Amino acid sequence: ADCRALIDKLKDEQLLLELQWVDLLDRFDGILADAGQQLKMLLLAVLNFTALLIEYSSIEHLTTLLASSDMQVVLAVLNLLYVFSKRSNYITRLGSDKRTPLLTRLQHLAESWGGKENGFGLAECCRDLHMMKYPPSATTLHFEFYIHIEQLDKISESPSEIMESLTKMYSIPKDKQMLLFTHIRLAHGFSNHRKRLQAVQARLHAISILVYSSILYNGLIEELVDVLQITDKQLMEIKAASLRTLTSIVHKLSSIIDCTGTASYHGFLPVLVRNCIQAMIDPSMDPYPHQFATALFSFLYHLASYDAGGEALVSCGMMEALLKVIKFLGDEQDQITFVTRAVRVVDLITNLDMAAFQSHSGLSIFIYRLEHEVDLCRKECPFVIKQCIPQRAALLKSMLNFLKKAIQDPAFSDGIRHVMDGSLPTSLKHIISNAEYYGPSLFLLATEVVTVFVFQEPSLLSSLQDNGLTDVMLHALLIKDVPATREVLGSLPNVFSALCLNARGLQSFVQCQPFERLFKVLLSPDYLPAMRRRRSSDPLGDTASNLGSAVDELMRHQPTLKTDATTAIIKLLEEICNLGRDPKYICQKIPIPLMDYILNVMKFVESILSNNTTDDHCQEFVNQKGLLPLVTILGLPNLPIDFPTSAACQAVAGVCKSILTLSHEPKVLQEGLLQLDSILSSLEPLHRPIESPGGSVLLRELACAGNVADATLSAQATPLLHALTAAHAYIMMFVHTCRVGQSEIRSISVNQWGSQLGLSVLSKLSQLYCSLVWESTVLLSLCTPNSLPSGCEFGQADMQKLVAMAARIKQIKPLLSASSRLGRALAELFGLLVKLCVGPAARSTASALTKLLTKGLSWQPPPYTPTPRFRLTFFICSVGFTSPMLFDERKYPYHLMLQKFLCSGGHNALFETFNWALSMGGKVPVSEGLEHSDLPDGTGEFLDAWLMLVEKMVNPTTVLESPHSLPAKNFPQFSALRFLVVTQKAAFTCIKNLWNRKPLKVYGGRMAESMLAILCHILRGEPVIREREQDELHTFTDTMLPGCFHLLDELPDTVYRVCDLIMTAIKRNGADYRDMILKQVVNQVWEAADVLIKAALPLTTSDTKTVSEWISQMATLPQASNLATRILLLTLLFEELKLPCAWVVESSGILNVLIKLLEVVQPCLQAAKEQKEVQTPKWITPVLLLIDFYEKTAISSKRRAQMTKYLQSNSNNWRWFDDRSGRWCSYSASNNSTIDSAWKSGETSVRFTAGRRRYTVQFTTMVQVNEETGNRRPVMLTLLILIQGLTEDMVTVLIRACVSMLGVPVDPDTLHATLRLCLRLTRDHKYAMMFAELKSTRMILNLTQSSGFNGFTPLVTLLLRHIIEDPCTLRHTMEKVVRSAATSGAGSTTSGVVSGSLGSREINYILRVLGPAACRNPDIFTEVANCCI
Amino acid sequence: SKPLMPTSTILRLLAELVRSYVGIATLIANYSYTVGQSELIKEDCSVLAFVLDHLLPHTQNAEDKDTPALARLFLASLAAAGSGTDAQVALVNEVKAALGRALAMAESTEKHARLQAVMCIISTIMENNIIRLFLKKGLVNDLARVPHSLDLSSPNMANTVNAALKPLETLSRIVNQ
Repeated sequence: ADCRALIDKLKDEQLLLELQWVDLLDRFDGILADAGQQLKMLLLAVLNFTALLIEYSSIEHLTTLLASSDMQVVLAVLNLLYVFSKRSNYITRLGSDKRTPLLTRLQHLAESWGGKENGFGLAECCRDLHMMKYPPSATTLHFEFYIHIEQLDKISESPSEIMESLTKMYSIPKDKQMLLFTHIRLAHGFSNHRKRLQAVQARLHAISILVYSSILYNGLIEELVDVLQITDKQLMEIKAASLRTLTSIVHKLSSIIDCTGTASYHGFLPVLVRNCIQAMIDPSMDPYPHQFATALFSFLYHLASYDAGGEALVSCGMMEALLKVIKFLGDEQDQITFVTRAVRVVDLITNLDMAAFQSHSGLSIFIYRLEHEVDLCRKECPFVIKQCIPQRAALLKSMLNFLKKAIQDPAFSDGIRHVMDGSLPTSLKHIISNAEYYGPSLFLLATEVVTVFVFQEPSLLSSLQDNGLTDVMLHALLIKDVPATREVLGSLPNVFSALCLNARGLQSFVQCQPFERLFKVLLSPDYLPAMRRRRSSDPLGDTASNLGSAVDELMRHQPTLKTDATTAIIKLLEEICNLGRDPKYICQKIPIPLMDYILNVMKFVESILSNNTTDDHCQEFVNQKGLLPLVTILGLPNLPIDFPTSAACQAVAGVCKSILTLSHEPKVLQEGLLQLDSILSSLEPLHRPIESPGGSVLLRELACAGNVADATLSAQATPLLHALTAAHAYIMMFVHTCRVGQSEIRSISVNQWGSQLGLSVLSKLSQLYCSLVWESTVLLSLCTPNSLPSGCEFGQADMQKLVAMAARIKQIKPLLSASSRLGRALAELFGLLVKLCVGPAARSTASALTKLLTKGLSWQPPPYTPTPRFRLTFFICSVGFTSPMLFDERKYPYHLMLQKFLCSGGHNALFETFNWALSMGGKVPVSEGLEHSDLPDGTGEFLDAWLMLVEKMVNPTTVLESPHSLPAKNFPQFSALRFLVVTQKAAFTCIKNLWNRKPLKVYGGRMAESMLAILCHILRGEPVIREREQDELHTFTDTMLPGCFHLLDELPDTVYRVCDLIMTAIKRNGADYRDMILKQVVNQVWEAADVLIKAALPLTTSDTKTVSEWISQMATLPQASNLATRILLLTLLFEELKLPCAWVVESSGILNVLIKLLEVVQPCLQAAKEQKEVQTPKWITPVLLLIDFYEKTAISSKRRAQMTKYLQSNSNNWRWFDDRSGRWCSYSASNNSTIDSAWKSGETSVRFTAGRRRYTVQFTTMVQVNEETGNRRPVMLTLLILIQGLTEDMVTVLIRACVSMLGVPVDPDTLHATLRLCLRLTRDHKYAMMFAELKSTRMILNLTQSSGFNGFTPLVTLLLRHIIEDPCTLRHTMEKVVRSAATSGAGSTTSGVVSGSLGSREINYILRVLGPAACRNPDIFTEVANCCI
Repeated sequence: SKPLMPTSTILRLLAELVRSYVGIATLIANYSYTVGQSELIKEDCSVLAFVLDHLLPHTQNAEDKDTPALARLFLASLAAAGSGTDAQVALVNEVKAALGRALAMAESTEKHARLQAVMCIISTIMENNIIRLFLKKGLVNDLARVPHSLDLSSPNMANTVNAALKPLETLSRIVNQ
């Protein structure tokens, strides 16, 4: 527009800017970066125009431009920064790279001169005063950080070079010579009037900027008001600066008011305002400058915006002068702008007083001015239903906002009837009739003024009908094009809510087919910019949703309209079908924006149908056949391939779900199933293979599509790909309607899927699923770079038509994605259908779904396959698919599905796929397959998935305990017990066929871990299932250890599952088997350790390198790989079997061997630290952890033994603590016997019921929790294989080894284990002393973050405390602890009330709190508690 | 490569061993460094003196970020721990000496950081035997003399005077209430 013309004109430049964006602002920023380093006037013109551009990269230059000798540019830069800070927070948000240098230059300009009290008042700075009535210190420099200059005249030349000469003559503080330059240029200025006025003006600007973003003082307001009083009249720019400063200072207000005098009619500011107004009105009296008058009316606006100022403007009666303005002012652009300013002030004032406005007939003045401005537009645009100058449009806008506000305000409710018998409707009639001459927001204000009036006085709608304003609105909002903007669209239904209000209005509204016109908006590209989401953070279709909710509110007010609204909705859908059906349109991301239409229409329909949740619109819509046009939108030929994943398809699905969940109507599903069955019946050629050496049908339909540049964009070029992506959209709708928790909607869904049509669809979907897994895996086999296929022309014949590799890949990728995304949606659908089926027709739905599972597991390719990998990749996803369908999240099965999966098949096929995968089709037996060299590449990945499924299938703790059980009752009754019998029997043989063979390259440790989990479940289960072949599991548990240790050599991480298998074999078998296991593990450790003891004999003869080889030999010998798992296994076994394994570790003496090994590796590690190439033997942490738990166990066994020695084993009274009464009340005898028996078993928790309340005891904490409330209460037991533990000569060797491993920073986890062991050992001060005498606190302080771990500082603090706590200091600290805990009724995690006096103070509970102190040292704790309690 | 026990952690550790064990605070109070024992040591000086002078003051360049908060914790613990008068008296005497030392220091941001950090430690300590000692040693009068030992034009001077007013207000209140 004319801005662009001005740009081209400019690109004499300064002459054009004197007459008056990116590259013009860039040339300006250029000369800014140039000038600050026939020029100055160019800079000044650039600024004077740019200070208009910002008002509708330079900054770092402008800051330097303040360093000017000619103040004109300083003023102009400041004026620009004021325009900025005035309008937007652009300089406030900036970073401190230059915001502070700027604001500091501004501060040095702004800072005070001493005011009146020192003779530097602004009034005196503006009056001449002869230059001899100012303080003699004015023409004087006094700059300190020391410079003082008596007078500046004997060197009046070159003030910038004066400052630079001071730079050379003195070392001025760096980056603050600016305060010198501003002082020096001031002292040059003050000699003369213009330069003093320019300093005043610069200071006033700088103030104002510093407040829009120490400067302010008591005299500043008074000075400014005296600047405003000065009547030499050559100061109006300084008066305008003073007003703009007062404005900034509003953002002291009572002082501003007291000085200016606004609280009374006579007063300087009110009189000045009235003289300005009178000079503006009457032509004879010359007019006050535009800038000054604008500063006056901006000050009045900002003052009115605050209650104290609006109340002052009441008090002085400015409404009378401002209504004088709005009545008598002329038509010229500046006068219009003063009128709109006066209007906005009369608005602010009427937001707190009406009486003045009403008494001054202000509503008649406003209406007359609206008539006059509309009459001046009437000359330009006389049309009325039977461009506007921006300033006049802003006047009209502010004045219509006032009239709307007044209508919504009392003090007009008496009399507002006489608004619409004025001229007003004749001028609204013109704005409404000319929404293209007048702006759309002005046309909006006009229709909203009518709407708000009709809602205040619905009676006078008859008058508005009699004069045809409503009949003009209808024509302007229906028949003439609606202006395409959010606010207009959002309001049309509220307008119609008014115009319908008289019944005559309703008749007239429905006469002219309103919704055929109103809804055309949703299918029109002209209104898509109105429909686009604003701010990119409001919803998709937010504006069509608002529009729909407004049409809902409209026709819930006016029910007669419901039928025509839903008829026009259905015509929208039928037209979207037209736009999607015929070939001539093509969806753009002839192009038509169909997907945006479908999103906008669906948010509209959703709002209408679902707004009130009264199911009157859903019923009307469904009974008028709208569900056919709705559900057809999914199948539209010319919709894109990426439609089904789009928000428009999710919108259609959401409208279907809304109709289903509101109306409870099956018809949405019935129609979706009819159309899906129609689409599935079209693509049966996808099911039929090539029947020759051939690849994908999708690639033989693509390649044979001639040479069309994009076949996939045409529904005739690629019919199967577009039927795929229609079926996909329907399937995503069935997903959305299955994701429903109303049992009723679940029931009618299941009744539909169980139908003859439901099962016809579900059969065709199952055959489609297997076809799409085939096609997707073939296509990926063809996009693979001639690696997967066996050098065969399997699908090459069609890639030769298609086509140097990418040219073929990028044509297939739409096929691969269209087929893989559909498969995933089918799988999601079948999972949801299983969920709905489980929780009569459900039984047929489940039947068809288990027939799909059987089909997938027994599927065999066509006999033209080049490699078994296509079958192994089919089987892996069939298995990964059958898992979600047989088992829930949390791994519990669905017993209906397990029943049908067993009887129909898929169990025999599941295990046949294992046999097939190992035997390779019978080529090799299964027992030799796994270890065969030529086993297919994906046979480990299949077996990982198969084993992960069978682990779920075998587990009795989920298969018997599943929430999803069938009920108890013609049909064969299911037993999960016989299911587990047959499943464990079938799985065991296959695992046999994998038990000991060497593992696969990838997926061998996951295979092993799931295989061990299967064995665990079988071994635990046969004890429980024989309750309701045993010798095979017997002989297995006998011979399994050779395989377990093979797994520990190959795949160490399985050791946790090998421990769990060994523990279940032990709990099946006797101690005679526990001993055999533990002694065999210990013999493995023994020989592996003694060979490492022989691996570290000092290397005297040098035959081996003795440096790199020996240091890394300790860590890399095979023996050193074995120990890291043989020890770790033994430790896990120890943790379960606490005392048998302790007694074996004692009686074998292995602990001496491990201590000797820890000692003997220290020379090796030390030499490695001296090589600076330490590489820690991983076996050290198992050994330290084993020793740790050996001495943990022995401590504890002695304590438990002497606890047993003090208890009668019969009817040990357990008691629960009543904090309220303070009583250790006994349990019932049955509870006591249960708790005691289960404590004696060493169970962590015991369950019992009292009063039907559920109690549980936790012996970790000795707490009874009430299971209903979660209330935790303390409990006690009422009192009335000896593991020697580590001997002194072992502990001494361990302490030295742990200190040496701290010296050489072995590893984080190894330091953690060695410090844990030191922490247990040093609790005896003798060993704490040993640990501190070996200089370990220096090593600990020297440790680097490379040798640190999460627990380091806690653990080190405890160790240092163990060194500090000698018998006496520990005694004194225990005294402190006992006294503190006994004196203060400490709280606990046992609901012991804080500062209680019964519960918090019982000896039997306090001793439980002090338990950590008793463990720290029991002897000292006795001595202290006897002496201090 | 950074140390795993930074001086911050060592300070928190010592604060804990003071708060638990009576003798540790007295041992720390009497322990003193020796010339050329470390790069930072110029002459025989107490650990409390080093914590007050080199570790407690905020400085703009990190070595460990939170050394000052934990030297403040350490000195707080060494106060709260009753330890008769062995620990509290040496703490107070050393704070008085470090105050006089920093006031005699040449005008520098080093002077203002030392001073402000000592005011912060007197304020944290003060938040009753410590107050008895501060009165007997005339610490309040040495705080009041603070501006005599400032250049009153310094850009730091108001912040260091505010800091010195903070314990003066609390102490004058606790006395005269």
